[PDB]
Amino acid sequence: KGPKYMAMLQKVANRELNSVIIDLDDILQYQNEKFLQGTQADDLVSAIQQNANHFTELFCRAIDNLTRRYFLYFKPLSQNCARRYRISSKPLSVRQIKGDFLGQLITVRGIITRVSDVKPAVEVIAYTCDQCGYEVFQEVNSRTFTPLSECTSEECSQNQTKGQLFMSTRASKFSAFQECKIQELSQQVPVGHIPRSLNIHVNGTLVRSLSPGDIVDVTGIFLLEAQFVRQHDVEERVMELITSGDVYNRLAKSIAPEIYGNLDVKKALLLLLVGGVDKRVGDGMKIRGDINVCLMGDPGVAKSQLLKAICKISPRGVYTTGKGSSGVGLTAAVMKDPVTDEMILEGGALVLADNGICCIDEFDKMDESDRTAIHEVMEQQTISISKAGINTTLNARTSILAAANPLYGRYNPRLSPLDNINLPAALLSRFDILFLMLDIPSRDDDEKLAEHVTYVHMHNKQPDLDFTPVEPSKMREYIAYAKTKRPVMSEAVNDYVVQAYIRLRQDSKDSKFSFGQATPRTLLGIIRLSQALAKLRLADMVDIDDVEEALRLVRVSKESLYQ
Amino acid sequence: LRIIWGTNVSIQECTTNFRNFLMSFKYKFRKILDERDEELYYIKQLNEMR
Repeated sequence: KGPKYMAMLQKVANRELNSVIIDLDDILQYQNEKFLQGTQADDLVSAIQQNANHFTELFCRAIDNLTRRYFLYFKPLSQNCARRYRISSKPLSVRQIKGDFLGQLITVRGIITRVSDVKPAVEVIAYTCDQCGYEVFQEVNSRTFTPLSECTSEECSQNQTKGQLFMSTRASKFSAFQECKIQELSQQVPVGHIPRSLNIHVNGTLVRSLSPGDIVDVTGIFLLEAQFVRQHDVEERVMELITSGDVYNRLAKSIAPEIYGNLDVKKALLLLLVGGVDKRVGDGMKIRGDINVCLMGDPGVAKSQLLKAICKISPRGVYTTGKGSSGVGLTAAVMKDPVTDEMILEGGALVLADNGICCIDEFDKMDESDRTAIHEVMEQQTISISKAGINTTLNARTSILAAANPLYGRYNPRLSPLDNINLPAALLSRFDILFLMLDIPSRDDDEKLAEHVTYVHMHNKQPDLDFTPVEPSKMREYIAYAKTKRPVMSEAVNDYVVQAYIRLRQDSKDSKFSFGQATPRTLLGIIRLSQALAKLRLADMVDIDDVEEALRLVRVSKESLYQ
Repeated sequence: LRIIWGTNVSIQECTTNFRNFLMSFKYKFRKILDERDEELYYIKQLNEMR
């Protein structure tokens, strides 16, 4: 060992590796060592950052001091090495490109929706002759080229004969080329704008470091020729939200205050966007640690506003629809690329929203093709396809929010709920929480809804209650801080859980107002909601107070039918 | 010494060693490839197939 770059050259001379990684931290330390000894620095870090395509062909010959056994790549310095000794590597958006950054090394952050297959692209074309023996090599740079049928050797110039040349697919140097489409991040896009894409052209050993359905930080030159990829004041803001008292009810009534009441439905929406605990048995079996909430209701009460507020507060929230391009908007279809002669896959709405809230407006207006793909990600976490062109398994961990209406628009008290709801038993049997948001006309309670809508239409401010509505950043930080908690259930809550489950199963196992039966998935959802309630209290254990709240929640979710 | 461009294969030397292996080979892989009667293993097959 010792001089690590010479040891890496010994390792490439031992023929064990083919990738060369150069960091700017060693450059900064060598610059510090040269500057502290009174020698001239002659800065490299301000010269590597501009025109790296000339530097990757110029420093390669200095390492060398057609026969390239290795592949040269770069990586930038972090912010920790940027604050030390007092930029070049900032997280850039695709809206923050400005046009004039064509040729700077940039680190872009974003999701990846479109990827292509690995294909061999030639760099130099080798031609062989039988008349002279001097094999020639031409260099291509563009997407296309022309065959050099005329001989340009050093022996055919001084000759009458100009004999035929042939090509060699073995002596020609190829490269594992792959194109990818990076997309703009959801909370980094401005107000009203859409997340536009950008193209990244990778080559060599980085060709298998990009699997779709993830967030990546790509560092490369901008012609995008990637060089290195990677993947994934605040305490005062969380402690002042905690210290006010009644954290759960304050965080419940803080989100979406432009509507009237319904603290229970939106309280379960709070437990829905906090997610829960993903459980792994470590023996090849993974169960869901997610909730899926149905909102079945009659028109008159607002439904798109709660859905829009949940997608606006939570990150990566994607608004969907029932009809239109939904059939291709829920699965990966195929299309012809307008920049090259290849077929690519277009991703649906379940692939750009990987870890988050996936919402469906007008659930009964869809078809069987949408339902068969929604039920598959509702049960487990992977998308399976069997059509011609792609046969992969796509990872997806999404929380399904659904908004639906009955068969005749509103409800019917003379009809059973199994006949009022057109969805089959396997769909709502998987649904742990279904909210029958039914409107009933009254004399006293309707005046408060009328007073609230006239107060929010008079001015943008909320009613004068002794509570202030919390901004999106603070509870977004609270949800991100509560998500790392892993609560463990006790034995005293275990004996209450099994007795309530036995009594609920016996009570469930067949009349006019009945609907469904008790399933073990509902017991698992009750366990997940208790874990979410313990995660919202930031506790390491699950107490008796969460199960009695969750059972009250799931029973009052269906108790509105008697009104 | 004839050398093809980009190839480390000489014609006459490989021709002579291929002929030397073909005129003389009697189950040497049974003796030195592992720790696990006949004569002229390649002459009999080539004289049979013609």
